[PDB]
Amino acid sequence: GQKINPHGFRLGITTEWKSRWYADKQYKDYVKEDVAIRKLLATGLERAGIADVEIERTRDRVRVDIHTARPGIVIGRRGTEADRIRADLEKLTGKQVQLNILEVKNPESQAQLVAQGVAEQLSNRVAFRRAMRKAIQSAMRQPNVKGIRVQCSGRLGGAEMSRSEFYREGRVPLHTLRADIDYGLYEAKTTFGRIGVKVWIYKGDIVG
Amino acid sequence: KELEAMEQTGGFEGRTKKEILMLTREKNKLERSLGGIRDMQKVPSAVWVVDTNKEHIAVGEARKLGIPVIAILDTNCDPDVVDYPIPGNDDAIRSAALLTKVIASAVAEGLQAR
RNA sequence: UAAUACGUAGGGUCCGAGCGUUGUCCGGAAUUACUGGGCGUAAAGAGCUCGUAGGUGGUUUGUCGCGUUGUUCGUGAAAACUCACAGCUUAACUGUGGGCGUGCGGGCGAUACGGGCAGACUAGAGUACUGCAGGGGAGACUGGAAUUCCUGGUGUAGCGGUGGAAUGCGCAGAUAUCAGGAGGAACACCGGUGGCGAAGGCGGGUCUCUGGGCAGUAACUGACGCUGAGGAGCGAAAGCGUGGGGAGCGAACAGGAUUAGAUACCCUGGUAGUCCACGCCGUAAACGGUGGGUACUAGGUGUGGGUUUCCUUCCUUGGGAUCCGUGCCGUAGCUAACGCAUUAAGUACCCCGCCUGGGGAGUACGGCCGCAAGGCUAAAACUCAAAGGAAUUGACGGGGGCCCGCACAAGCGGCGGAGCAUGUGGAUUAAUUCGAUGCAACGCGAAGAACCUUACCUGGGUUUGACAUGCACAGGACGCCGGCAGAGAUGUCGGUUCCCUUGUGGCCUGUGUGCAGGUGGUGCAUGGCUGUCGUCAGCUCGUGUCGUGAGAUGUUGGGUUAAGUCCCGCAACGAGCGCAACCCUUGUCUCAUGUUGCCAGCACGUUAUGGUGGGGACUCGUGAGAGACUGCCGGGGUCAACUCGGAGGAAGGUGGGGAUGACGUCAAGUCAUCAUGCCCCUUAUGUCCAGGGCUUCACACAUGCUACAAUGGCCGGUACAAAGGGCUGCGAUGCCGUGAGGUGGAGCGAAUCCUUUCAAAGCCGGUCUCAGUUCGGAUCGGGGUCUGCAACUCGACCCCGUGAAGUCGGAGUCGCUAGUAAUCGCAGAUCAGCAACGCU
Repeated sequence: GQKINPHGFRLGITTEWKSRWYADKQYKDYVKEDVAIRKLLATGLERAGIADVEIERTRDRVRVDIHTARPGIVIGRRGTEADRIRADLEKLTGKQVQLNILEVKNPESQAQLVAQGVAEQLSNRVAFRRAMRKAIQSAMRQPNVKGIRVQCSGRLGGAEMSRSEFYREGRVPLHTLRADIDYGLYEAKTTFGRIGVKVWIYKGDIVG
Repeated sequence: KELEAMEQTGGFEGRTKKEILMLTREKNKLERSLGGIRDMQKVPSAVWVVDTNKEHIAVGEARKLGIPVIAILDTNCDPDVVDYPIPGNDDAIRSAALLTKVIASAVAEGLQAR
């Protein structure tokens, strides 16, 4: 409890809900539906990384949305994997799945995608130095990355130690309430054990 | 450039009034500090040095390259290492009026004979 | 138990007929430093001087050729070493011919340099003459104050001692006071980065005897000089010997006192000794921790001594210039750096001392000296892998300066005292499941342990399983509804015996194969999450300048602040993560907004009442914006901030409380919320089952409440809050029960309805009249209710009788600065019902 999530703290104001609906008796039901949904999704497809997963419910319609910069890996090209997705979602019984798949605009200012890519790089066989450094470079050369902080931790490089060393650049005032912040916490496999990664991306302010 | 163009653009009370006080402070401090790199751009030419006794600490900053350091000498300082002294008198207003127009003369005629 | 450092596997490097180990010697090792080192602090300058042997030596003329230097002969056996060859199938090996064979004896040539010889010179050196100081020493004699003590006077009951007291001195006449007298050490102010001396060291005064030093002339002699192994002499205080003397001080010693004990610091007394004479020893932080001597090598600066021209009155820190001696600042230069820097730790030669890792040890043995104490020279075995010097960051400090926090002070209520309500410790135990451990745990993981949970124990079944999936082989039905054996697990009859469409499948029956699972271990393998110092004001980076480097600077110094918030002058300029602030709630107002709630202005019901139409006017519930911004006043203030009292306001000087955890430590905690690297179970530490436990208690620790009463106990009567909860549920009125409770269901997914039109303190009337009590309620024996299939370990609740401890709490501690504390009650997440008096 050293630093709570900026997404979870600005949720009331600046960042927005990932599952919009209204329910009174069906609330418990919809949440257990939702978690079984997202779990079967991640258990099915893991090779290209999900950027966001959003859900909405209506009288009878159900609108599940999935952001990922690499659609062709994720989706059925002919319709194979997307129909497989509708199959799983009909077992779980959303009953009207208007599956609007989307690719994001900036894969390097999408916090979760960047952390997942670096995590994959680590998990394969690689060190963390060049990955972290190039991540900073790749993010910061683009327009909107005003400040970043990339925080890698684990038995880094096999050093049998609980370590924590990070590389940042720019401006990351998490206390600037009005400003949009994007957070990503992603844990990656490794031969030795599990590594954690966190990333904060600052973005301008918001006036309104 | 950013600061000056902000106060030129004229957007003030869309932010805090005390912040306008502080921006004027910023330009006041940056004006007692900064005249010439507004125009420099030219990897400067290392020449006219002042007040060796009081600020001996400038010996390390300027000479490092040995491209001439140049002044009217100080009466009793660490003298002859650096390339170009000029004897003279340090104190008096009148003497300074004279040297001031003398530099005005030499600089203007050097400009003209460019 | 997870090793690239152990043994073995494969593999690879190195070498090869050898490969590794051992033993010694050289090198590396500038680690005995002639080539080629050092002594301020790292090991190292004798305690300081005189001086023998010795080493070293100013200028010049002339001379010898001893050194030295040049060539030639003689010589340096041969073999060796190396160059050029020849040959042994080349090479190894052999021979030929050279160079060296590093030095030696004779002659010859040179004389600059060293030396010897014969001189000379005057800069060094000493002397001479005249001045100049000065606690320089030794002896003789002598002075005043002051302390104690003996005589006497006044005189009274304490005096002395400390942080505080008592031993002690007095009460036989103290201390205090005053005159006189006795006495023997040390000399206040002068007196100090201040003079003298080789050094130790030297100051009351006068005399006498003596010594060195500085300056001026530089008349005089003419290199006589410098150093110095040994040696001799001198040498603080303490100690030794003989004699005298002894006021004060004072080790030892004695007593009081603090103390865990104080052989110590404190106090009261006090012996030697300190004092003089004459003989000793010969040590010290005998320290400028820098051996002596001579010269060159920027200055500025006080201050002491003697000469002397200039302004000269010519009386003067006058000023200038020279000589000597002394302290501070400062370049070059040097140094590991610290720091020295004309009084050198730099610049070069002369002489000497001295060092070669620490410890053992400056010790032992032997010797010299010593009356003794003991000093000097001075090792080894053996052992350690470092001992050490200088500076930096951090922390720490019973060192300091400046500051804030209910940190203490102030004022209140508690703990510790009794009762029980729960959470732990220890011990019982067949089982009392595990973890959490001062601050930061103990009403913790729990937000509800009877079975369930539950992980633990007795007993029973299970073993590819309580639930899946990948394979194929044998399946077409599989379940479900009732029956029997059964604590239940579990096995067994009666009824269900499919839809695909010929290829197979939903499905489940088995067989095993992949297995599937763990609350089994490592939280010091990890991630994630979280508390903590600490919501304390800081913690870092860029590029630079400084430093050989660790690192510094910025971020130091003033004003100033809730704070690294801000201003001013500076090797720093700039910035970020922080502190502030846009978030929520509350605090005020303008407009709208009209029910499921208000209801002033109006008309209608009247037993319960806004209850119904009617007004959205005040309230108002929900939203948007202005309002605090030192906003303006004038006196203070680097005129900057920073404040001081104002108006106006609903609020005013970060309105208040909230949310928010800079980098990281405590290897903080959780492998049992979860995730997971590695190790283990598998016929079982898995797993299905009923019973029991986690609530055992001769005790301890902690958290709280209920009490020890008249501000209180009891009956009755009267009015108001906020606030939320609700459907296979909240439950109203009526009536019956003592009362928990009850058929029953009005109305209700709910500003309405259950939620008495929502309460308890409090108010009014009266009794109890200060006591184990109408306080207090434990504790038990019985009469009973609800839910749950089931109230014994083990549930809450009413009623009857029950009536215990407790008469204001110990050393210390805990929480609190305003709508706070103390008190009354309500509501609820979890939850069927509960220990919930907890938590919110």
